[PDB]
Parts: sequence; C-alpha cells; structure tokens
Amino acid sequence: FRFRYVCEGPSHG
Amino acid sequence: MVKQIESKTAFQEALDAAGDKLVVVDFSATWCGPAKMIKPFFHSLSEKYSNVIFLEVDVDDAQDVASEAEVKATPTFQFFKKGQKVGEFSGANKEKLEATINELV
Repeated sequence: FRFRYVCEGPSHG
Repeated sequence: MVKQIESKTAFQEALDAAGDKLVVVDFSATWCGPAKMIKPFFHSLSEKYSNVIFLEVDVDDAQDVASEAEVKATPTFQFFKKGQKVGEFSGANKEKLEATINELV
C-alpha cells in the first residue's frame, strides 16, 4: 500500500 | 509540461533537465483524496503556464524524495530553480501557486 502522514489539503481549514 | 519523480534519481535529473525556468513540486499522495483533490489546479497550470516546469512526487512510494525533503504534511509545494531552492509552502492553497509562481517567474 502507500500510507505515510496526514494530508492537510482542503482538510486543514 | 509535467514530470513524475518515482525515485530520488529522477528528482535531481528533473531540476537539471528543467533548464532555468521556475520549478514547483507537488508532494501529494495518489491514494489520499485531500492531496489529489488539488490536482485539477497544480497539474492544470501545465496548460496555462507552459513556461513553468511542474513536478510530482509520491510521498508514499517515493519516500526517498520526501525523506531528504523531510516532508511532514501534504500537499507540500516546494520551489526549485537551476537545482537551487528559493521558497516553499504547504496547505491546500491552489491560488497561492499563481502568486508564488508569478513572484519568482
């Protein structure tokens, strides 16, 4: 698979 | 034109073949929605700014590039020129790519 850290795209604010 | 970097070897080569035009890198994640959610912009500028070079990196399958760049948050926009770094900024801000590109253009 391919997982690492958080994606702060349109997810942050 | 865009350029996919699957290994740190292609990273340096991308800057070398990038000539001297500006170079913005998109450290996103193909499996992460929030990251790829900004592709309709960064990748789209490929047609609105054919004078700028755009790169792409898989922080999960290319941990070698993210490792050397110590990326801890995606998407992370990094700007390079002639192989040298000039600035960078993360956070979903597609409109910023325009202001930043027009800045070091």
